[PDB]
Amino acid sequence: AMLSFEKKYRVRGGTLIGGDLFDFWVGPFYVGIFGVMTVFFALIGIALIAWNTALGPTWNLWQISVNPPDAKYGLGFAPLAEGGIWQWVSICATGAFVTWALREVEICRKLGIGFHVPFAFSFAIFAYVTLVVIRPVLMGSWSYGFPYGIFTHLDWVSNTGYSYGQFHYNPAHMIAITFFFTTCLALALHGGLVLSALNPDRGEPVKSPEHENTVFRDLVGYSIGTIGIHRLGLFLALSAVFFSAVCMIISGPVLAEGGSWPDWWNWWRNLPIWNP
Amino acid sequence: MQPGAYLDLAQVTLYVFWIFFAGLLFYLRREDKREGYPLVADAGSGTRLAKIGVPAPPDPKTYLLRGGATKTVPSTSNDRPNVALTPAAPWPGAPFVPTGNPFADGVGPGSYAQRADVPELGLDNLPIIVPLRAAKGMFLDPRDPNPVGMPVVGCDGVVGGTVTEVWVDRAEVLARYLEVEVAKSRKRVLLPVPFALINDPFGKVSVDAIRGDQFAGVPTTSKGDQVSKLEEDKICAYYGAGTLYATPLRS
Amino acid sequence: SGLSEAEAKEFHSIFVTSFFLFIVVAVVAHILAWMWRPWLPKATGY
Amino acid sequence: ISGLSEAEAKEFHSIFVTSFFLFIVVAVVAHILAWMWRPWLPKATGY
Amino acid sequence: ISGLSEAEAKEFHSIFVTSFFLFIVVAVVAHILAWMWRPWLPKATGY
Amino acid sequence: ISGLSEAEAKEFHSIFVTSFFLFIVVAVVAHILAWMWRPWLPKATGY
Amino acid sequence: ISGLSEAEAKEFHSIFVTSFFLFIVVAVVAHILAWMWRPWLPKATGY
Amino acid sequence: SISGLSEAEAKEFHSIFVTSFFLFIVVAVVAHILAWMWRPWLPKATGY
Amino acid sequence: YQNIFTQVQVEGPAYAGVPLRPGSSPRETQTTFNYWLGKIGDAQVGPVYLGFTGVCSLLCGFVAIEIIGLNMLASVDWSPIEFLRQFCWLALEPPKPEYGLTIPPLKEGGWWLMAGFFLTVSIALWWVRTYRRSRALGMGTHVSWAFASAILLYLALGFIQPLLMGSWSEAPPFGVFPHLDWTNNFSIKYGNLYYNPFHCLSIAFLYGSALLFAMHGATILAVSRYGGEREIEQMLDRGTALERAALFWRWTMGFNATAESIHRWAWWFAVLCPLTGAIGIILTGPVVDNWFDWGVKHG
Amino acid sequence: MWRIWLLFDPRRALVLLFVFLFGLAIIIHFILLSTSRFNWLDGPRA
Amino acid sequence: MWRIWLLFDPRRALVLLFVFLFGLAIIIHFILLSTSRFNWLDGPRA
Amino acid sequence: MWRIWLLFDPRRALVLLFVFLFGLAIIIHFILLSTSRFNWLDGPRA
Amino acid sequence: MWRIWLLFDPRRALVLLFVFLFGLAIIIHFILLSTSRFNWLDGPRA
Amino acid sequence: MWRIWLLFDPRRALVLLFVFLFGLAIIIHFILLSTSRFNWLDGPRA
Amino acid sequence: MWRIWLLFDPRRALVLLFVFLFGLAIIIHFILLSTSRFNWLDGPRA
Ligand code: BCL
Ligand code: BCL
Ligand SMILES: CC[C@H]1c2cc3[nH]c4c(c3C)C(=O)[C@H](C(=O)OC)c4c3nc(cc4[nH]c(cc(n2)[C@@H]1C)c(C(C)=O)c4C)[C@@H](C)[C@@H]3CCC(=O)OC/C=C(\C)CCC[C@@H](C)CCC[C@@H](C)CCCC(C)C
Ligand SMILES: CCCCCCCCCCCCO[C@@H]1O[C@H](CO)[C@@H](O[C@H]2O[C@H](CO)[C@@H](O)[C@H](O)[C@H]2O)[C@H](O)[C@H]1O
Ligand SMILES: CCCCCCCCCCCCO[C@@H]1O[C@H](CO)[C@@H](O[C@H]2O[C@H](CO)[C@@H](O)[C@H](O)[C@H]2O)[C@H](O)[C@H]1O
Ligand SMILES: [Fe+3]
Repeated sequence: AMLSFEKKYRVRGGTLIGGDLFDFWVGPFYVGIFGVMTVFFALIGIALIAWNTALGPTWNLWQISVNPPDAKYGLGFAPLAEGGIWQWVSICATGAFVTWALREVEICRKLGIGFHVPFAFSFAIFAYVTLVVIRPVLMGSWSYGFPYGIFTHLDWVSNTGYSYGQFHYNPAHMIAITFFFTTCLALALHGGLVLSALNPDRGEPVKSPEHENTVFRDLVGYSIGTIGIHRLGLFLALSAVFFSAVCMIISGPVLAEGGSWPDWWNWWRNLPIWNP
Repeated sequence: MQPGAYLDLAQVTLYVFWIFFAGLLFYLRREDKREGYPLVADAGSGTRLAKIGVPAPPDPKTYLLRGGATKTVPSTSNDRPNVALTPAAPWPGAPFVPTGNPFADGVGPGSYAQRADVPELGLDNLPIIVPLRAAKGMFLDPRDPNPVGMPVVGCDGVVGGTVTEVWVDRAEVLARYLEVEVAKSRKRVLLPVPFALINDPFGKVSVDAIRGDQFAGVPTTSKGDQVSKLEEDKICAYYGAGTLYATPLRS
Repeated sequence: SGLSEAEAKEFHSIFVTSFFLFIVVAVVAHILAWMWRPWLPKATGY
Repeated sequence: ISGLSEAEAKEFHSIFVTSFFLFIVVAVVAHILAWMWRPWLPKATGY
Repeated sequence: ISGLSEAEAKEFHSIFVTSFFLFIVVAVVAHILAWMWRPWLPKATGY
Repeated sequence: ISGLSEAEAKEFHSIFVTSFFLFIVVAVVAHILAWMWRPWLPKATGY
Repeated sequence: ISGLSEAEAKEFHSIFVTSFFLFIVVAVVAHILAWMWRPWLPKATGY
Repeated sequence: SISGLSEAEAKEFHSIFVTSFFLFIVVAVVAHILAWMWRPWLPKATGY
Repeated sequence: YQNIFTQVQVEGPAYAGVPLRPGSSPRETQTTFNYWLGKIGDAQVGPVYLGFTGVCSLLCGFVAIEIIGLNMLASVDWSPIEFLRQFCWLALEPPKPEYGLTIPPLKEGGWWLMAGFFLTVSIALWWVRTYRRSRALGMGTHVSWAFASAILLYLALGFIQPLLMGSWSEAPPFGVFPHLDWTNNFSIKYGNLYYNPFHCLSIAFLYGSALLFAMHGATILAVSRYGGEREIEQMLDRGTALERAALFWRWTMGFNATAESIHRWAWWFAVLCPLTGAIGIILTGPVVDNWFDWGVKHG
Repeated sequence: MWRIWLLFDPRRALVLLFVFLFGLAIIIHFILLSTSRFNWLDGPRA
Repeated sequence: MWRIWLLFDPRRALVLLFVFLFGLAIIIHFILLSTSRFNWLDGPRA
Repeated sequence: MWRIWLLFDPRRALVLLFVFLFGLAIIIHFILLSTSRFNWLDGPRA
Repeated sequence: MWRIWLLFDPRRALVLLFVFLFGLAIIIHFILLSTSRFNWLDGPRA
Repeated sequence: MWRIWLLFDPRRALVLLFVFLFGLAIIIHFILLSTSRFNWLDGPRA
Repeated sequence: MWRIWLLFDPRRALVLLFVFLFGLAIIIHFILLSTSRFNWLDGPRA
């Protein structure tokens, strides 16, 4: 079915590949060629995860884990029962994410709007690819990718962080955390501001963007405006993710694996301004 | 439960949260259904009973406006339900084909909503989108280029007209529209700033959505120094139609 | 964007003529620096 | 360009040069006195 | 340009330089006292 | 021009100076008392 | 004349001085009592 | 900075405020008498 | 072209703002225009209304900051050189464990306690200021209740969990790297905070707020050519921009929000991040002392 | 002294007075309850 | 003397003065209460 | 010297002067209290 | 010489000068305080 | 005349010059004060 | 004669270039100080 206003927009055309073969909707969802491909990749991946779990000890959802290959295989294809399932789930996942971004591009073209959403999703895709492809390749073996498990990839994060002393002292990581915390702050501020203007105090009319500008001024000191806030939010989230990716690229390929991020900062303490 | 029991305060708190969060997701998904409902059933579906979904849409919400006025959402009068479209195939989910001219019909990327035919009044009960000749005290800040005077050119390289005036938003100092004296019919049409490259690439401002002659067909505003919400959607929709239906033979 | 055109051409014409003299004074500095301590030793040493 | 003209920058730059020169000369006096207190730039043997 | 004409400019500058000089001379007597309490600038081996 | 008169500035200045001066005399009594409780500025060897 | 009249100024100032003085007297009594409970300002060797 | 009426409320407001402040102070004084009968404070320099 | 920057920026008079209810004071009159601010957003830099609560909030906060800074200067023998050298490593450390919840000596956590008291009073006064600035314009208080969640996490970190543990020594220090080390040692001392479920939920809601604000910013910039950034007007009178946004998300993932309910989603994700965080912190130590053991007990 | 009510708004003065008094009472009760001599619940330590 | 009120608002200066005095009093009481000599509640430590 | 007030509005000037003087007094009291010789509370150490 | 003030606002230039001078005085005093020889409180060390 | 003042308003291209000169003088004094030879306060170590 | 500064406003680009040049000179000087052979202060170690 359609929203009460949707029929105007469900027009033909705007696809990238395939013509009108897949130019249709299934309920709410637009399909396109990339929608078929995305469901294909997602389902092959989920079935490989289920099979890897069937080979494993437990079905416990928290303990399910698809582990990367042993370091003995380096950057080569591992046997399916000794890490190859991880590589194939990774290929299926990157395929799913890419075809999902492309389906979003097709929807953008069909609606006649900008491509900001697929572009922004490409940043999360890039962070994932950094984690499972770029960083283990730079470090020489697929064993550096994280295991696909709800609580085993947390163990991977813990071990990876503690292998560099304390990961908090990673500078790009500090920048990324600052960006994430500011993104959460700005999301709360923006949501609350719009909800305050739309749902005012009792007996009050719905407030205007001028009131929003005034209260934003009184809080943050100045005003960015209705388009500035969405720009700033996009920028904050994207830069958080980009600096997370940089953070991961510089630890292991650049700073040695058994290195120390706390000790890297001694370059400042050891400046000739104050060292001797 | 007791120190040795399998049940403990942490997981009880977690299940309390799971209940609260399921309730909150239901509430949020319910708030999401204040526009666009009930659903329009497609081909091969019985239309006797309404399609709504598992969180049913809430009761219509009533907003109070400044001048004692009142707006109840959903805005069902904005839907434009029946338009100039025909199904490209009899099965459900098939796309539609514009029967006529999608620039005039307002279909596809060229669709608009039946908004109120009245301008936005902002705060001092005056239209906020006005020509600079009507908003005294504001100025284009010559730090950036000045659009006025530059003749606007289509997408196929044909000059469409000349930029005559810059329309700005009050209380949010921002240029929203360029007024364009059309080529040779003595008519002024609006051009949304995001649909124009006002940079002076060579000498002029360029719009790649429609071609040069199509500037004659841009929906004109009824007044001269104020534009209504309906005309705003109509103009932005005329320009959005070109993103799919113009492609001005530039191959 | 940026600025006007003749502005840009004079910006280049002054930018390069300051960059050149900066390199000149850097070179005359390195000369007597090397006089004080010659760098770039051989695998033998200094 | 910002919001000034050549009316001021014709000799504003002149007084800037005079002040900068007074700075440089008093600084070289300071350096001479500092060298008299302690010379720097030793030779690889030491001081 | 600041919202000041020439007359107040010069007389303000006169007050500025005179109070600046009074500040300098009291700082100088302060340094004389501080030196009498403890001289700085030792020789190459110390005090 | 500080949105303020000239003789009014005379008056405010007179009151400011007398307040400043009573402050400084209270502070001087304070420092005499503090020195009598505990002197500072020791010798190079200590107290 | 920023805000207040001239008679209200005198009246407010009178009440202000009386209240400030009463506060100071109460505080002085409090400090006499506090000293009688614990003297501060020890000798340089402690209490 | 006048704000509110003058001796149309200020005097009766001051009357009510003073009597309430006084009731508060009296209750507090009784509370402190009882607290000193329970536990004295202000010990000697060596403790209690 | 896309709306990451403004091509043509118009400039006009300074806006004094909406008149307030008869319960406030005359605001400042700075109202200056910065060019780059207008490049990325709006250009006005005022006028900041600073009333009683704002001024007392800044006074208490700067008392706390002065205490912290003077303690970091004293801990380094007042050397500004050594202060610049060691700055990120300096901190006003919390009280020692031997003192419990008493007022310890100044050099053993008394200064920390006073700085924490004054910082808490500053933050509560700033919260009251947000509440009044919203309700003095007739608006809702959603921003204030979003701020209250961050305040609840901050109180749990510095006050509530130290209370329930019976010792101020549990609380963070006032320093950059030292408070990072406190975070690390807190995770290490109480098992492994990855097995705190409310920690997992707080991370879920932080990632989700980043995801949601990327999605929403990108969506509004994508339909900004149709007037999408005027969200209040698009909610009161739905235009084609918000229709296109709703349709993008409905065709992408099967469901969409409205112009107002998307901001409810945003508010609730951003608020649930520190709410679940505060719960997970209050549970860590008074209730659960080893989170990995708890996770093994469950999964 | 009643003249103070020409300066202060009685409403906001009264709300500030109440919040202030309650905060002071809470602070003092907490300080006493954290000490050993004046803890009236479970009494002294040791 | 009394003319300090022709330019300063009593409603403003007076409330700022009261806030300042209470903050200073709290700080002093806290400093005394942290020391062992001037603690009046569990007075001397050790 | 009175002309200093012809361009400095006595309100801002005097309020920031008071803030600065109080800040300096606090800093000096804190420094003295940190030293062991001039610690008028708790006396000298050892 | 004197022409400066036509370009710099004294209301701001003088404030910045005073903040800078106070900051420099504080820095120098603290540097002396950190030394063992020029410390005038607690005097020398060891 | 030099039109770098035309690109850079001396109202800001002179306060930045001064903050930079101050930073540089501070850095050089700190460097000298950290050396054992050029320290003029507790001058030579060892 | 090259004219291309139309994307980077020469003020921002130039101030960033200058801060980079200054940072670079600082880096090189500090590296030289860190060495033993090229240390014009405190001379060569051991
Ligand atoms: C030695 C310790 C003694 C003791 C010695 C004393 C002494 C001495 C005194 C008191 C006094 C009081 N004691 Mg006692 N008291 C003790 C034990 C207690 C216990 C207890 C559970 O054991 C309680 C509840 C109390 C309570 C009280 C109050 C009746 C009174 C404090 C006045 C006040 O709060 O002003 C507050 C006044 C108001 C008007 C506040 C009004 C409420 C405002 C509006 C709150 C604002 C909103 C608020 C912040 C919202 C909170 C929401 C939260 C999020 C939940 N005492 C122990 C046994 N007690 C004092 C007294 O009697 O004064 C008359 C007093 O002098
Ligand atoms: C080794 C470190 C541990 C770890 C130890 C902790 C500890 C301890 C905590 C967290 C907390 C969090 N962790 Mg963790 N965390 C780990 C790994 C992660 C990873 C990861 C990828 O591995 C991520 C994404 C996170 C993310 C998170 C957040 C979801 C959560 C912080 C919520 C928040 O928004 O605070 C931001 C908001 C605040 C900090 C409060 C707001 C502050 C106030 C309101 C503002 C005052 C400003 C003031 C006025 C300014 C002037 C002050 C003066 C200058 C001093 N952690 C590992 C396992 N983590 C916090 C939490 O809630 O978890 C339950 C927490 O306490
Ligand atoms: C939804 C949860 C998120 C959130 C929300 C949130 N924060 C908020 C608000 C909201 C809704 C406000 O309304 C309020 C505000 O005014 O925002 C502009 C605020 C605020 N959150 C702030 C900070 C802040 N929020 C943080 C986190 C979060 N805030 C969460 C992620 C953090 C982190 C991650 O550490 C910080 C540091 C302030 C900007 C402001 C509250 C200001 C305040 O209480 O001021 C008290 C006054 C003083 C202490 C005096 C000195 C003031 C200056 C020191 C201000 C400096 C601000 C900032 C640059 C500090 C950064 C850290 C420093 C160590 C450098
Ligand atoms: C029509 C389609 C035809 C498809 C043809 C297939 C082409 C071959 C696909 C590329 C496969 C290369 O496969 C893999 O490549 C890497 C990248 O260098 C090789 O090289 C790697 O060797 C070792 C591990 O083996 C790593 O530690 C090392 O860092 C890397 O050089 C691997 O040893 C090899 O196993
Ligand atoms: C502002 C936020 C809301 C207001 C504060 C919220 C909490 C209010 C109620 C606090 C109740 C006191 O809570 C109670 O604290 C005491 C001491 O403080 C703890 O008592 C114990 O804690 C631990 C237990 O190992 C030890 O330090 C010690 O044996 C003892 O102090 C209790 O375990 C806790 O239950
Ligand atoms: Fe928004």
